[PDB]
Amino acid sequence: AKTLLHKYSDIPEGTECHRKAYASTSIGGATGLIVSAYSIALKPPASFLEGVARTGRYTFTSAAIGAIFGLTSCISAQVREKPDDPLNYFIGGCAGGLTLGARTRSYGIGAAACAYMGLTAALVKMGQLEGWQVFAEPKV
Amino acid sequence: PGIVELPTLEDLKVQEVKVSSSVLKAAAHHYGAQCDKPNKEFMLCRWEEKDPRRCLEEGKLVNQCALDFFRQIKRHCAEPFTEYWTCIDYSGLQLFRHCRKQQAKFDECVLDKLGWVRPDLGELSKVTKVKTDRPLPENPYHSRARPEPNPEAEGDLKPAKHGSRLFFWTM
Amino acid sequence: MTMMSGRPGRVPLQFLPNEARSLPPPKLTDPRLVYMGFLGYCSGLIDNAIRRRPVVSAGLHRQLLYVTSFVFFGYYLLKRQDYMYALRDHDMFAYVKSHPEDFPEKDKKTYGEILEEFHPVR
Amino acid sequence: MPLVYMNIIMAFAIALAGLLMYRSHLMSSLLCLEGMMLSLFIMSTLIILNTHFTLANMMPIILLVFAACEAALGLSLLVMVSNTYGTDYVQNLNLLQC
Amino acid sequence: AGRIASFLKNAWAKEPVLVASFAIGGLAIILPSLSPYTNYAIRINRATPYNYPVPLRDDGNMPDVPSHPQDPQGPSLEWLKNL
Amino acid sequence: MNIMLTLLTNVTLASLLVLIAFWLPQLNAYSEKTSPYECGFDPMGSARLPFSMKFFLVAITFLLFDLEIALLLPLPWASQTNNLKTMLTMALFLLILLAASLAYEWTQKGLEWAE
Amino acid sequence: MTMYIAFILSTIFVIGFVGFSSKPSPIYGGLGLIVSGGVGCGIVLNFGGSFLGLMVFLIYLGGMLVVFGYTTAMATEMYPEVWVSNKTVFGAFVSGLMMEFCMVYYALKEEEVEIIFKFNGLGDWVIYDTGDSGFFSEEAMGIAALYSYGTWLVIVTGWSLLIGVVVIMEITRGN
Amino acid sequence: MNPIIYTTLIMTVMSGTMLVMISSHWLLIWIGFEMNLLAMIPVLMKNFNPRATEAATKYFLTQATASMMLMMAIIINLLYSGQWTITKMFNPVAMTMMTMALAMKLGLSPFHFWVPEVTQGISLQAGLLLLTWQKLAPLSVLCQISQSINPNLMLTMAMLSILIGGWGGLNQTQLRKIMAYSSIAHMGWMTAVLPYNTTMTILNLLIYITMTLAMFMLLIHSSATTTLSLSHTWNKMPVITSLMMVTLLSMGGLPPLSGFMPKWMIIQEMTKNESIIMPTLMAMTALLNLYFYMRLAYSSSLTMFPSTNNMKMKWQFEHTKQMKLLPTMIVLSTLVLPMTPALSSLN
Amino acid sequence: PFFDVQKRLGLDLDRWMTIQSAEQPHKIPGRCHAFEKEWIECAHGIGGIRAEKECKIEFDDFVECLLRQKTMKRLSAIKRQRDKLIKEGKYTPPPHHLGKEDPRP
Ligand SMILES: CCCCCCCCCCCCCCCCCC(=O)OC[C@H](COP(=O)([O-])OCC(O)COP(=O)([O-])OC[C@@H](COC(=O)CCCCCCCCCCCCCCCCC)OC(=O)CCCCCCCCCCCCCCCCC)OC(=O)CCCCCCCCCCCCCCCCC
Ligand SMILES: CCCCCCCCCCCCCCCCCC(=O)OC[C@H](COP(=O)([O-])OCC(O)COP(=O)([O-])OC[C@@H](COC(=O)CCCCCCCCCCCCCCCCC)OC(=O)CCCCCCCCCCCCCCCCC)OC(=O)CCCCCCCCCCCCCCCCC
Ligand SMILES: CCCCCCCCCCCCCCCCC[C@@H](O)O[C@H](CO[C@H](O)CCCCCCCCCCCCCCC)COP(=O)(O)OCC[N+](C)(C)C
Ligand SMILES: CCCCCCCC/C=C\CCCCCCCC(=O)O[C@H](COC(=O)CCCCCCC/C=C/CCCCCCCC)COP(=O)(O)OCCN
Repeated sequence: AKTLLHKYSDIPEGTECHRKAYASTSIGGATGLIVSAYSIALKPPASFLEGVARTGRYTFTSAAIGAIFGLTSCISAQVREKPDDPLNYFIGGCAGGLTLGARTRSYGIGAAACAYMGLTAALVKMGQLEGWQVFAEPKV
Repeated sequence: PGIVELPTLEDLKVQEVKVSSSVLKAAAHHYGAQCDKPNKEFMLCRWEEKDPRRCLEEGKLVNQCALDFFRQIKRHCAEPFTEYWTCIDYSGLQLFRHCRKQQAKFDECVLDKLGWVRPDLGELSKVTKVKTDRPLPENPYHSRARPEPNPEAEGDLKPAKHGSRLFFWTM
Repeated sequence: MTMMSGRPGRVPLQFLPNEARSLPPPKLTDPRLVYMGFLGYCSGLIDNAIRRRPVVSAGLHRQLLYVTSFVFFGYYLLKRQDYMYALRDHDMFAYVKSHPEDFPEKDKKTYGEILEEFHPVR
Repeated sequence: MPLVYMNIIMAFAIALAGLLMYRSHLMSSLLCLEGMMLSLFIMSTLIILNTHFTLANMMPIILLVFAACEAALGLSLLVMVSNTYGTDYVQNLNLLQC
Repeated sequence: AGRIASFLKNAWAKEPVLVASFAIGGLAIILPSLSPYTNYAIRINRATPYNYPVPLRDDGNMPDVPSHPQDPQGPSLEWLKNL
Repeated sequence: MNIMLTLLTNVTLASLLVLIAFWLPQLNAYSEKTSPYECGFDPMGSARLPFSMKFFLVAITFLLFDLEIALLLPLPWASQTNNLKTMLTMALFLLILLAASLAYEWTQKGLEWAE
Repeated sequence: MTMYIAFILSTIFVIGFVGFSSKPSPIYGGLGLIVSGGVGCGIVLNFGGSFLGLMVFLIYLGGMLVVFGYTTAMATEMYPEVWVSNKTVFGAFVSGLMMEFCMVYYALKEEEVEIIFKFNGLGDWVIYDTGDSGFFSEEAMGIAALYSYGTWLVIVTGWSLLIGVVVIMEITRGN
Repeated sequence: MNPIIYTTLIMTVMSGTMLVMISSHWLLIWIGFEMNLLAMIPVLMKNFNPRATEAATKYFLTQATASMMLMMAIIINLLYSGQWTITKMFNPVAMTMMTMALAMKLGLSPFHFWVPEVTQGISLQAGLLLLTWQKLAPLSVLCQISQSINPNLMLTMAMLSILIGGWGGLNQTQLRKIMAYSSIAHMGWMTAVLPYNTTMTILNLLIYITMTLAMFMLLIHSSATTTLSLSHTWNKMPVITSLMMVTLLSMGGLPPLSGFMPKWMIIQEMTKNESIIMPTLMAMTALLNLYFYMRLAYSSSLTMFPSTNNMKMKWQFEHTKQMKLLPTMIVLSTLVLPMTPALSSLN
Repeated sequence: PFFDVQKRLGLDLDRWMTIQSAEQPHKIPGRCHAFEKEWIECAHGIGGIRAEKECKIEFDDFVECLLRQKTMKRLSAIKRQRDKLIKEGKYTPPPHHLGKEDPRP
């Protein structure tokens, strides 16, 4: 639910890094579970235990990405004494991309995910700061 | 949201009509002929007020009129009436048709002792008029005030200033 | 999401209310009408080209009917469009007039008293 | 709400789930579609009777009419599939992909 | 005239069931519109008092509404007894 | 509540008859005795093989004509309405399209069984 | 409260739905759907819907007879499956059963919003109306109104039935 | 199929759609959908073969599921308000169910799987019908209940539709599947602007229907359903391939062509409601549709593929049947951008 | 999208069946006829946006008549308190609530 997004965002930025890491890990795990559900539905895994293994793989990768991201971003914000700064989210996203690359064991995936995830996270931080709306309400 | 007001159990007391449905059905036609006035007053009250709490006195007059009617019947011929309603009561549908001799005797009895004429087919179902002193209720639905409408369209229609004004179009 | 569908006193399927007749009709040389006629002419030419007939010469009655149909429909299209824009402006002005506390007239300053920020280019 | 309403909505959800998760036979899925209609009939009838909307007593009959048309339509298609493959299995209809 | 004659002849000889069915269906369709009693049926249905006849508040301006059932005003069912 | 007691009584009586039939007599069941009956001999195939239905089209049509009955059963009550001309027109209209759908399938050889 | 008859009937309804949704052999699926149709007839009868209950029962009996014929014609297998002859069918059946059990428990011992809204129970009798009038059945009146009020509905349904006959003839033609 | 029967079935499809469009009662709208589906199943199987049978079977299953869900939403709405009028849904759960049912009827992602398969399985005439006329009813229903709908679910499905249309279209060589993925992306565009301005939805639908009719009629005229079969049309009918080239660029949304108008109008309306981000994604993603349109135009009109010897015999024969509205459709598909302010007549 | 052919021609194809307060056979009323009549008359002609705020009282009463959620809550509260006070013996139920009333016609 977006109650998970609120349990992530109700914690201040450079505070309680363990709690924020836990919240981001929960978000990542939910994402990985949904991904593995659709993957199992559209491409059957030929046996029950291979489906369980694919689920565990996807979910663990996603939760690890979330954990590394939340941990790195919260810690960087509190060390730099710089909340309200997209550089912390960039650092966290690039660390999460490196995590994904080490997981798939691919240097290209690692670098590409570092870059794109970091830029996306920095953009999300800028949108939180400026009030950008993804699903805008019908104002007029 | 407010307390519901209810009559006390004292104001709900009345001399009941404690005869069964066969007796009522055997008497129904003459009873509708004789006690028409208070019954119609009560039904008009009931359907204009839409509140049972506002028509208790009319209901008590209904009870007393029924009791007077049945007292007259008891005083002038209980035996033909008893014959008639026993015949009616035997039937599981309480059909008027299987008891025409008893009904004829009861009808002659009331016509000669009291001058009661049985209403003809189609008369008790007429919509009739009632004269009453009860003032016509003003807001029986207890409605709130209606919200005000939107103002209205008014004026002459002039062409839109500078046309459509879509990005670069001049018309 | 549906701004003008619910407007009061609107007939379901008119395409041209009677109030629209208080508006000036589009001139017959309206450039939008000329463009509609040009669309009809292009339809006639493509018609000739698809059926492997001479493109500019083959059916002159047919091309005339193409042009005439496009111009005829475009006239009424333009009438309805101009009428709808007139409705929009009418409603907007009436609403601004009836809600003055939402569209206030504040005193405007000359540039001599507004302090603007200067940014040197160097 | 009442316990009875909850049970009927549960029946609809179960039949919908049954329709969604296919096994081998097509006829079983057709049955699930019928089950959904049956639960819709019961639910609408309970709501209509409870609120005493008198004129709405005819809409469950219309519902049944259309349900019959859908059922007939489903059986025709099954006849043609079986004539093609000698079996009403879902797996056989994999000729067209995305 | 003579085409349809031999046609109905062949139909009565080969499919009397369909002949009788179309005759009965056509009669059922057309005869109700020529009957003087269809209106009697409508009136009989209208004279059946399913619900209570709610009385009207007398305002002194109702010359044609009865004030008692046995008063002469209002509808009459005399036509029904003799029917 | 009386109909529930009636149904319970009837089902109970039938079940008790089955119980008696199975527990009173002597039982001597062996494989030859319990084998499938096919007039002296062993069946060639299974009785669960597909059994072709040659009236498959009349069976689908029965589904649509059976719902015509649900639309015609309220007719005794519909006759009590005041606008009898609309009721009669509508009732007649419904049976006419039922006769036309029968005439359509009949003339298109839809009532003949598959060969 | 009182005898909770309709609660038992609706639970048996859900059980028959789990029976045929588990997707076993069609012979047993149609049996489950017949049981559901009968108990739904009973449910509706307990609320004053005699005609509608009896009608849905009749219609579904006819439909399931056609479906039995079609099952023997095209749905047969050497060993038709029952609810206990397969891990997949048995698992779906058990999961549906105890899912209904969990819903019913969580709903009747405390008051939870499952998906739409909440409920405490009390038995269905509380929401009745205590209305006292009439020489008729209001259900029968509303259904008879189809021929005087519902002209448009009669038109569209009759057209759809005729078109349905034409359509099945078109689909089953072959060539 | 007898011609009279085919006419009766087309008229029943259209009358079911019109019933959906003129009704005020939810039951009559449901009946319109039922009648439309009933008459539509035979039109898919008009030319009988196993692929047409499979396509009609997948179509029936999808649409009947959607129908059951739609009815359930109507009944829940009635339960929480004794209302049958189609205005604004009273219950949020009923609205979610209704939105998903109409998305399944339209083929929006993630319910998009059926559209390419059914379109590939049927003829070009049935594909034309399926991809043009079968959209009117659910879109009209969605336009009526637009205020009630939740923006987050609608916009999610719309963005998914655009993305999945582009990605799926990139992989196709069959023309019917290309048209189907194109349709999915276009539906995404139509539904993205729905919670803001239903007039933009109507305008997008009209322009999409015009371009799709033009494309399908051009594909029928040059009786091709694969890329390589369409690569021959230059050696028999060059005008047809040139017109198809220009129609393809209009579909891509490139200015000054008509196809660009709906995209332009939708982006502008969204920016008014303070929604810069969704539109930037939508346009950058429609670039994919433009790519595979350009690939088809490369193979069909801008270069010349090798041909066969038997084409010489076809050189000697004119087309037996001519489409009356094809010329008008091409002109409206390409040259209508200068008439954009005429959209005010749509509201 | 919605072409109002009924309103243009004055036909009444399906409007007779849209609401519960509209001309039932034999004048049989809906269970919530007055509440719906009130909510409809309160919100008529003011548009959808104003009607949801300015007629919320009538609609809340209408929904209470429809589903009776508050009534069941109040009854449950009363019966729980009765059960609790009876278990301890503090409260004794009256005879006319145990089956020994003097019934009246
Ligand atoms: C009002 C609207 C509401 C509507 C919805 C309401 C629904 C309520 C009704 C439900 C009651 C039951 C009714 C009966 C349904 C009929 C079932 C049926 O016919 O099955 C046919 C179907 C096929 O029949 P078949 O062809 O004869 O059998 C061939 C073999 O099955 C397969 O042959 P094979 O061995 O060669 O294939 C390998 C094997 C391989 O199977 C697998 O790979 C599955 C193994 C994955 C294990 C999951 C990991 C465990 C941990 C996850 C827990 C999450 C929280 C953990 C948090 C962090 C952990 C620290 O099978 C498969 O590949 C097939 C995939 C089937 C998987 C189950 C489908 C569910 C969606 C897919 C998700 C996959 C899991 C991802 C995780 C998602 C979240 C849990 O049978 C099955 O596939 C499974 C048996 C069915 C029994 C269970 C079904 C109940 C689930 C229904 C929905 C659940 C509730 C939804 C939401 C609830 C909230 C309100
Ligand atoms: C517009 C005008 C022009 C602009 C456009 C042109 C320029 C743009 C693009 C040009 C090239 C940039 C692309 C980046 C490289 C992509 C890697 C790749 O393709 O992987 C696929 C490719 C496929 O491999 P595979 O199939 O998976 O496995 C087989 C391998 O080949 C088998 O590999 P292996 O077993 O032989 O060994 C692999 C292993 C070990 O590799 C080796 O065996 C040899 C050691 C190589 C590492 C070199 C470290 C020592 C020298 C570094 C000096 C300090 C850096 C510069 C600072 C200067 C200070 C004033 O690699 C590692 O694990 C490295 C560990 C970490 C070291 C590198 C990461 C640090 C990032 C730098 C941060 C700088 C921040 C800004 C500083 C601010 C001041 C300006 O992987 C590789 O083979 C490449 C491995 C080496 C990659 C690291 C070198 C990157 C150099 C800096 C990149 C950062 C620039 C981008 C900035 C944006 C960041 C947000
Ligand atoms: C690619 C260009 C698109 C082409 C579109 C097809 C054009 C040919 C169609 C034939 C024209 C006749 C249609 C209308 C004739 C009379 C019917 C009239 O009464 O309809 C009215 C409505 O009028 C029509 O809607 C106007 C149709 C005009 C369409 C053309 C505008 C195209 C936009 C810009 C492109 C320029 C096109 C150039 C023309 C060839 C009813 O109003 P109303 O019932 O209350 O609204 C219903 C919808 N609501 C309620 C949801 C609002
Ligand atoms: C306006 C009245 C409408 C309402 C009444 C009808 C309601 C129900 C009756 C109609 C049911 C549908 C009838 C379907 C007709 C099928 C025709 C057909 O093809 O059958 C012919 C048989 O019938 C024919 O011959 C074809 C039509 C011939 C005429 C049939 C009757 C037409 C009307 C006759 C009476 C006209 C009106 C009555 C006047 C009575 C005289 C005063 C072939 O027989 P087979 O079964 O195929 O034989 C197989 C073995 N060889």
